[PDB]
Amino acid sequence: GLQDGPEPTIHTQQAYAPEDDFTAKWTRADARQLQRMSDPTAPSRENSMPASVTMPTVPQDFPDMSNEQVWVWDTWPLTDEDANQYSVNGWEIIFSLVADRNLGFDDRHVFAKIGYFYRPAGVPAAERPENGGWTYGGLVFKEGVTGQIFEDQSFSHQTQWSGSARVSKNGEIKLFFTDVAFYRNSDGTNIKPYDPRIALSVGKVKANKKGVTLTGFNKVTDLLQADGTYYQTGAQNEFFNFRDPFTFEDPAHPGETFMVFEGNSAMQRETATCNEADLGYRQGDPYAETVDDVNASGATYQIGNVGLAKAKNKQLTEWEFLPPILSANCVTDQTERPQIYFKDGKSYLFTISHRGTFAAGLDGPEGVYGFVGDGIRSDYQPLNGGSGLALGNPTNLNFLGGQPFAPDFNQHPGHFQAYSHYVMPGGLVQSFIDTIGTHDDFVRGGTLAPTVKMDIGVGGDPTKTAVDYSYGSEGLGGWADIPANKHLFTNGKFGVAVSDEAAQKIRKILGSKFDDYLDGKPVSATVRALIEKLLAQY
Repeated sequence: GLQDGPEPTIHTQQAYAPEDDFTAKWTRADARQLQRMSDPTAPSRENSMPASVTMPTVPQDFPDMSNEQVWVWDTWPLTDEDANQYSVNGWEIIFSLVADRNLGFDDRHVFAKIGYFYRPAGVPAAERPENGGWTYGGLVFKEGVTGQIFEDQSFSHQTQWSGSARVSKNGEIKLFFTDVAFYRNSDGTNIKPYDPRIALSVGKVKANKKGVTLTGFNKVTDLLQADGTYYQTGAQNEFFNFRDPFTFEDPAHPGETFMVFEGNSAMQRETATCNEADLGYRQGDPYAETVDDVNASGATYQIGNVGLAKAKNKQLTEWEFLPPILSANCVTDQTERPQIYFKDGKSYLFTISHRGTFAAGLDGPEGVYGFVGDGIRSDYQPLNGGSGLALGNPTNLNFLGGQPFAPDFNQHPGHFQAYSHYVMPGGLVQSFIDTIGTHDDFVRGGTLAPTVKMDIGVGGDPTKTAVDYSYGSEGLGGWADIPANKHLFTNGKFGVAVSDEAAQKIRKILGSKFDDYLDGKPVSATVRALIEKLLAQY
């Protein structure tokens, strides 16, 4: 089912030490598989990509998760070191980038802030309200708080961009995020390059029957900024990328904490070049390109990477950069929102990309790209025939992609239906809606899509994925469904996390005395003791 074209690069999946210098390449040969997989006969507005790596089509009539109070996009759950997703004292809690609803959706980026939502834990998606039943908790940070780390306080804009959030047994949250300062003249041009930093702020859940309040988030710690040897700086490129921290423990390195994030390869913009390994052709392939032709094409302006860092202390307040784990030199500008997902002894690196960010001569859908190997640093194999595509928006590659604010006349109306996807336990994938519709009849989202299900490692082949069209309604699950598979129960320094099954059992056994404990009511020493004993057992 492939059109003729270059063969994909041979990747070994071999693991290296996290501290080693090996950087895997998503090569031009790999990326050209995306065109081979496309159906050249697909007519106007129909999907040309294979159904197994295409997201189910989102309906244009979607609910809004915030009742249109805010625009919502990149969202993340509360996680542990294994990326399990958490409720705290009976409440699922998510963090989202939000922007005031009065803004044009495309102006959201320079006015972005982190907000949070919550909803009752343990309700199946089909039994929740249509819009997911989330309550908007408001903004995480008081005005001015995130400005604290910037030496240069003359910024014109100051935003919070994407990250992740780690929960502790005491209900504490370590919020890893991208803290960004812009320095713009009134006409929108730069005084100097913007300043995105990877940052941490600690806070805490305060929950009762009425809902969730977040406390703390008073102090921001500056963790990392682009260095210029591994990750491109503003001096190297005014519009360099550096964002989106995701932390985790690697099963192969217990007791250590790592982070991945988006960067660019550390080359001066104007002198950046690609080499034979970036091109990745098998020697002799009649479809091979020359290094000189690619370097002359403009492709050298697309040099995205995925970075790795390691924590130097238990508090996760000090980090050291490690060499990049994946580069996309002359393939894409932007390997966004990287995460590492562990399954069957493999490291899966998932990232998100736009169609328009592909380099000259390359093309692919908006959506999820992924890579598998034997270690967090490995010679990663891009998924699905070496293409890298795991979950693309429906897309006709035979027609121009257009833009989310200006759809192309001949393009699939779901081309921009989903972005900033995030892969959850069991291969569930949550994403936000950007645009759905045709050139004369489209709408912007700014709310979450239905959660979908991607099966990872089909037919015993770890390099293959397939969309589960039996999930929900022809692949579409619950709107804004970000389910917790672990449940933290915590009060006054005591805390334990339990499974779905355990949580149900505990609630049945304790009945009403548990509800009072979780409402923060006074309980007798005897009741406190029996709750803590039952929790400790599970």
